[PDB]
Amino acid sequence: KPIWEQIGSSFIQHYYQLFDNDRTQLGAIYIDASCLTWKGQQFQGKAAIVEKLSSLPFQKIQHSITAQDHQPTPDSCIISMVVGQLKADEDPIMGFHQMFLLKNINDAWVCTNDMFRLALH
Amino acid sequence: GDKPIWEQIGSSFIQHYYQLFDNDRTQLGAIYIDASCLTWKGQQFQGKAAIVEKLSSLPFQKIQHSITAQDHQPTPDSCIISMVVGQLKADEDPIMGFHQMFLLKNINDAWVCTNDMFRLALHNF
Repeated sequence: KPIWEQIGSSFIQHYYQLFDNDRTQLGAIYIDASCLTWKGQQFQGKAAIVEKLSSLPFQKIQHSITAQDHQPTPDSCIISMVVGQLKADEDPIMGFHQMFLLKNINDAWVCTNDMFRLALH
Repeated sequence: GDKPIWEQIGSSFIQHYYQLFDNDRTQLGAIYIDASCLTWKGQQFQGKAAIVEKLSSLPFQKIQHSITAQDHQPTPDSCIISMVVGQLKADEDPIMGFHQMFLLKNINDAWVCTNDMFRLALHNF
């Protein structure tokens, strides 16, 4: 696999492992100026992003990725796009779409931009 | 002052791209540059000439997109990143869900698309 698929695939394995197990620890993949759009509502900066994701109303969540597409940009970033399915607690399975913009800051890949949408029935 | 500039540019880019896509997709070469990158259902196409040939060769005669949702953000290096969720109707095929992402960059006083990723939502049978 090309270098950008290796980085992107590891990033999304780290993100969803953290999301499904301890989502108060999700601050480690974001920077202070990160931006999150969650179902059309924009959450700006690390502190707002971590607060929003830690406060979601489910106890147990599990994601499964159906397809994951990765690309390098001209200015050294990686774009990762995921389609999947998730299950929160006892609610029915829902499809989702998520997109990540990754940037190498201080020798590590972090997420600067994050967009999430549920698929609608 | 109301709508941020990246929402303004993103939204009008989206509208222009899908107008061009649904009416004559051989005119789609104006929004890409030579360093542009397209991933169309998991297959990566590098460069303007290879992107335009792939999009001109799709086997549909009539295509219509309809946007359900469009989300736009500024990136740290001054680019605009957009995420689109919608539905498409090609010919007499069943309506399919899609997702698309566009990364825009201002080159020569014009917003061009450097990175484009498309994927169809499959029906779970």
